[PDB]
Amino acid sequence: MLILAIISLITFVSMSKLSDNRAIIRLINIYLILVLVLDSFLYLLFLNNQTYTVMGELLIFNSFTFYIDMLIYFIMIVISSLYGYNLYNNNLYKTLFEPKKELIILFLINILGALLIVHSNDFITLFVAIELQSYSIYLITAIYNSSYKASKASMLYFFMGGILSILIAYSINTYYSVLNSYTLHSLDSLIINTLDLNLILIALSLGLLFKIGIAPLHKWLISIYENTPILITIYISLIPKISILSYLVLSNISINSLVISILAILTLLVGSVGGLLQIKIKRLLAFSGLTNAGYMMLLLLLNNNEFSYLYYITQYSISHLAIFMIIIFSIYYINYINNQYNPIIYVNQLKGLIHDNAYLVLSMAIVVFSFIGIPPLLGFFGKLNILMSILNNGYYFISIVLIVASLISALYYLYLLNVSIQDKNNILINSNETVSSVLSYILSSLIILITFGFIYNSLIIDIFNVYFN
Amino acid sequence: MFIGTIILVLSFLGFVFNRRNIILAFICLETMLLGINLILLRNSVLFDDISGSLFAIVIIILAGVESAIGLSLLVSYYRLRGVINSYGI
Amino acid sequence: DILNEEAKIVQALNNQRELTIKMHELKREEKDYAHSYSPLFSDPVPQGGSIGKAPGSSRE
Amino acid sequence: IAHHVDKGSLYRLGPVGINRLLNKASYNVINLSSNTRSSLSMNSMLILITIVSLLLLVLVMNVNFIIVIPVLISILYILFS
Amino acid sequence: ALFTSLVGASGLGFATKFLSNKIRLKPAGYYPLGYVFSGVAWAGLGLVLHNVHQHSLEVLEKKK
Amino acid sequence: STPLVKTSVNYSYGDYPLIDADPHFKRVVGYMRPSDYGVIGLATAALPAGICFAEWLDPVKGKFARPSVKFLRVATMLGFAVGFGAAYARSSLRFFGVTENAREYKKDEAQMAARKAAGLEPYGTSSLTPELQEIAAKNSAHSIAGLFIFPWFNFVNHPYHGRE
Amino acid sequence: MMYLTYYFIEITIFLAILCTIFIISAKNPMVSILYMIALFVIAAMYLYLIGLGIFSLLYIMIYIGAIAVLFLFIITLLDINSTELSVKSNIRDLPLVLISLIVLTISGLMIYSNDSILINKLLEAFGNDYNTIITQDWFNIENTTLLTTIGNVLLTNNAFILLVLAIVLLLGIIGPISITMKHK
Amino acid sequence: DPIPSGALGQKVPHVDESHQDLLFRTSHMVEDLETYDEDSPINTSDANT
Ligand SMILES: CCCCC/C=C/C/C=C\CCCCCCCC(=O)O[C@H](COC(=O)CCCCCCCCCCCCCCC)COP(=O)([O-])OCC[N+](C)(C)C
Repeated sequence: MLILAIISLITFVSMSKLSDNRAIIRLINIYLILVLVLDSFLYLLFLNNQTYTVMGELLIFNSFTFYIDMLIYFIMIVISSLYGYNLYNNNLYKTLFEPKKELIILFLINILGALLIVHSNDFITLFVAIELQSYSIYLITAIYNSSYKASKASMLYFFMGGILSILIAYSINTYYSVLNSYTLHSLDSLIINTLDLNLILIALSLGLLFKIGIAPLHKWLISIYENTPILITIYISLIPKISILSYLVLSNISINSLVISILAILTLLVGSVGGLLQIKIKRLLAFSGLTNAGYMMLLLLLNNNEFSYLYYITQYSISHLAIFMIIIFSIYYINYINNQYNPIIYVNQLKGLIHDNAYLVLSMAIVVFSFIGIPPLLGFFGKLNILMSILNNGYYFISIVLIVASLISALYYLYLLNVSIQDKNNILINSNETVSSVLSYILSSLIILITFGFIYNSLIIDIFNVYFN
Repeated sequence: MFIGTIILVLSFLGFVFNRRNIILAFICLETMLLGINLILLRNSVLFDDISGSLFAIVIIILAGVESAIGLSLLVSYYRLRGVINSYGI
Repeated sequence: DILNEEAKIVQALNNQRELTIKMHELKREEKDYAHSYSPLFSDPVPQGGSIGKAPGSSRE
Repeated sequence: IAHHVDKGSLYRLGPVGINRLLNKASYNVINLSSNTRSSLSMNSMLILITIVSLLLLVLVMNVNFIIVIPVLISILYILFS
Repeated sequence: ALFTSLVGASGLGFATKFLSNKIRLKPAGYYPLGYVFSGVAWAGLGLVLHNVHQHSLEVLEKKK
Repeated sequence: STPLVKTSVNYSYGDYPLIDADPHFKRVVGYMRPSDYGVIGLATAALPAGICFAEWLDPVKGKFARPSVKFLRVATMLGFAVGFGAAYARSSLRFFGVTENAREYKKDEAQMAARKAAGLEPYGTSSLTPELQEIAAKNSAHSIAGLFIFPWFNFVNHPYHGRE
Repeated sequence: MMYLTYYFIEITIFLAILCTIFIISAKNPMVSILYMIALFVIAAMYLYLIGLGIFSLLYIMIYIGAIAVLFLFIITLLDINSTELSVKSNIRDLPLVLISLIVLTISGLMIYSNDSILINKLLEAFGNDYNTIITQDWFNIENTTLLTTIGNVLLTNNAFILLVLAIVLLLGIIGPISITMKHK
Repeated sequence: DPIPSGALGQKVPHVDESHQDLLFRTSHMVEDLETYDEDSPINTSDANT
């Protein structure tokens, strides 16, 4: 369905005028929804954890990959709604949020690259998919080329991602030079015992992991996140992280790695502490993303990680979308617009948001407490599953460091809510324009999922037991 | 494999310790890819195996597309500033 | 009646414990090649290229 | 007891001491790349330094894991303090 | 119970409609037909989940 | 039409007997039920209906306006595409024995018996060599699992259908 | 003959080292691009020497004929500032350059070995003191060369890879237009 | 009116169009705390004109 949409969109957009942009996005939006609800039944193929090799063993399809594909579709639906629908109908919002002509095509191609990374069974598939996603993401970072910061960010992305792509390619070719193979399927317990692949496989892991920005190579990506337009930042800080992490979770090439243990510890410490002095909202959220990446990095040290990874990545994606949507919604109530690409920059600009929109601040409180991990919000159960996994496997010191990082990052999570519930002197009385019905419903659905999803926990585990065992 | 390895290492060092211009960074990227392909092709010959050569062909095509996109990004960056600084990024 | 109800609840809890241990063990059992990799082309043994097929290159 | 312990040592192993500690640590880590002008050059130097240091650290671990603990402590001290 | 699952999922839809009304700075009962639409949609999702779970239990039982 | 490689025999993909592990495109379409055609029609209607309903909820330009005919036409074509994809997947899953397949199992038995009476190969004669038939089968087998990502179909008359 | 012709590979290696140094040290970045072209001719020489003259021709066709041409086109149209290599700017790197050179080169030679002991890992790198015995057989009756085999596997065994590459090339068209053209 | 504090209670700037001055561009400052905005509508008035 995705390839078809890309071909049709290139043709249609070529024959369309710049004023049709939003309409076109709306079309693709509904198309994606339809694919999600009419093609869902294919989950049945994976009953009892049946695995299928496809395309002459280039691709692998199982229940894990099918779930990740559904999640990526859902994320694309949510993010494309933010371009297809106006928050308000006034002139300022036309200036703030207008989709570029080719942006939707770049999004769909990037999604294709991500889904191909997830399903990669051979290293040539992995490299082609990785370069597809990387090139698309550079172009997505650059497409708002009136912005000085965005163009500079795109250059930085191109060069750092190119160096890391080279590291990945070199890893794959060393693996080939040792084994005369391009597939991890040729690895057996006997082969792992017989040969030292650790340096090759960790080089591959690090090449992949630095591309989503773990420590100590975190600042460049955080800079890119700060300096992109906000509706671009929502997309580019989530999709690559999901695709790369899902591939590493499914590949299991770093089990009980000392190097990955040390880098995960460093990532948790850097992400928690380095978020403390941040005053810009996007930098704060980027450090939050770094800390949650460290949480998920811990699951690369053990087998049977699928339930805890899938739970964590799902609830994290939901929370990330919710917090960015809340920040976008709050733009209407701020006094000072910093620029047209990042209308809101500083956390302090949210001061007194409760007096302008109380239920927006309730949504913020729910999301922030989920990030902290208060039960019965989804974030608590994500962290609980991760702790169960790591303590079952003997990672005691890392569990203590996880607790400490959670406590530390709670401070900068609470910063948002703290300023948001203080008093402001001039508060809103009335306004004739209402924010869009569609986007408000989407945000509310995300909030409700975060709040009440725990009710389905045991049902979810029951289904998981029959599709993943 | 010596020539590929030396080319890759020296190109990487040139990229990292580049403090002169941005074109050197572009060139060092291209030549690191060349070194990787050389290593791969020698192993392909020594195994008499087509998989290495297939990957090398794909690497060449992807290097072409990456060059095109990188230079498009550079031109878009130039459009707003009219010049590239010796820190131009 | 209080004792009977509490015992029924404890029995259901022990059932859930048994089920959890069972699923834990089953997930760790190794699967057949057809179920884990390929259910139609189920032979792991490769054939290689067919052009210059040399009598004597096949080895079990 | 009330001033030197309850509002002295116990706040030091508490909100006041932790606040001061986190302030210095956060400042140090964010300023890890403070004075630099060209983000490209600095970030490239960081990836080279990371790769080389990881190689040397792992070589040390193969030798003797106890010897690497002080080195990791020193690296953390460099980064956060 | 399926009926209880449908009531609960429809209540989730009602909560979604209420929160969306509030976030738009509108009264609770602003467009009451939206409550019906939201409840029906979320009840549909709850029904799908219920049926999938029931099939999963059936499969677990048939391997005995 | 002699297989070059060993395949599994009557393997269980689900709770129903296997009819065809890699059914031909012609058979997948030919075995479609009226319910599958209802799915095709439903998607063909749903996409333009969705675009109009979305317009109603939150107009692109403040004042409601029915979407132009160019977008309705594109929506109709793409909706047909989604519907055909779903119908193809439903029929395919009947061929794998993942959903209920009694009508299809009987019809396949009759069709194979008739062809055997006629002396023909059960899966047709191919214009490809057996090696290319094997490569084609290994490209198309279970490709319906990738329906979200890409379309791929069995257009080759190969012998690797997983039966006796 | 023999003395020169035995060390042709070693000469290509030495020339490659020299060409890389000249790329990095060039005053004019156009001269740097020319030294990159020289390095690619040297790589084509090496590929011919190891039996891959078809890849020699492909590299000449694509990396010089297309990529280097685009490089020169861009540096001609664009205003580039560059500073010269100097002690004041670059002697500060020498310690890190030396440590990184040694560590990266040694590790890049060691990643190929399968010996448990690190010193043996490095020693295997310099362990080809022997000649390969080239032998004949008669099982290949077709005239199948490297290009033909690549076509055979790329279009049949790995057709999916070709189609995905088509998408990548589509990106190489659509993206440049998206960020270098201003619509309306 | 009270001076904004941050997540650790440290002093935090207040921002409006004052921070887009002439003497505060090219400021030496970490990107985390730098307030000059080269995309601000008052610094980008006549760009590419
Ligand atoms: C009518 C078509 C509608 C289907 C459209 C689905 C869109 C997915 C979009 C967004 C993802 C949201 C989370 C998906 C739910 C997981 C279902 C499942 O049970 O996950 C399991 C695997 O559990 C896991 O690993 C852990 C999942 C972690 C979930 C964490 C969030 C929990 C809170 C969610 C509360 C549920 C809300 C219900 C509202 C009444 C896979 O189940 P399955 O692969 O067999 O497919 C299901 C059959 N299906 C295709 C028909 C739907």
